[PDB]
Amino acid sequence: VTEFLKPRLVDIEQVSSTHAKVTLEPLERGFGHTLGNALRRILLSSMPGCAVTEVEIDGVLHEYSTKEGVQEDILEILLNLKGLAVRVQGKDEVILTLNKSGIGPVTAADITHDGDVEIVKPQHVICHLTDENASISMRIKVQRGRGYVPASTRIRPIGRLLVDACYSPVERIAYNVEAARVEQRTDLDKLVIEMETNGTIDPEEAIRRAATILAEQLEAFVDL
Amino acid sequence: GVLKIVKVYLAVKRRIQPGDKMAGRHGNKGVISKINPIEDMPYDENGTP
Repeated sequence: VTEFLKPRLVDIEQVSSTHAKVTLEPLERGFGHTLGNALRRILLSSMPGCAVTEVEIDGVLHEYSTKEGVQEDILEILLNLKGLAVRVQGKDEVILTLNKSGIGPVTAADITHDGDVEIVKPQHVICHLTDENASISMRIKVQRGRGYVPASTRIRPIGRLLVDACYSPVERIAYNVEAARVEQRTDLDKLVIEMETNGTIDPEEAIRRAATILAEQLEAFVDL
Repeated sequence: GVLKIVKVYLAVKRRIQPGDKMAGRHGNKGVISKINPIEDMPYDENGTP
């Protein structure tokens, strides 16, 4: 009585490439739901992600035109690009370059990747070149952000196209509380966080990030 | 009376605001009223809000 068991991370099971499960144990009664809900809100709310912001195609002036050789318009290219998954190690703002010529799909794998930038899904499609001598060269801009940022509300030449940012690795978070079996005790819980990210964020890192943000923002109540 | 006319075409992307009027197919019109962050919406036990 008047003393509480402290939680811990028991195992980070990686069920698939982008689907993960985290187990927290033990938890006193009445904390299962509290921590589950707090962590769900934090994780869905603010995780630092990376996303494409500006595109600069060679022979296009604005996104509403079309280019000869490609199948889709420029709008669909921007849309497909908006969902690109990529991680950057050190730099907070990087520039990738894509060059392609010849018939076929243009996967993300054709990006001239640098040493640090890493593409997570090298089979993601971008466009279909339908001519033996139709080429596309573009310069993608990737930034680091913390949520949603529409093109309108941010803050030069006529060659830049602006896409909307969606910096958020997590996509769906669920959780379950279930009784566990410590050496001997009743009403001792165990929390299971099921996570479905887009592949750009390591689970344990994400959960530690949520814990630290919550705690260091809760610090404003002690010694008020 | 006119010497020359110049026409310019603007393209705009009206996105969505609290105030638009979206409706179903069975005459259940309604004025959208707020844009809640995803973490506040009801979610079933599977996790899909």
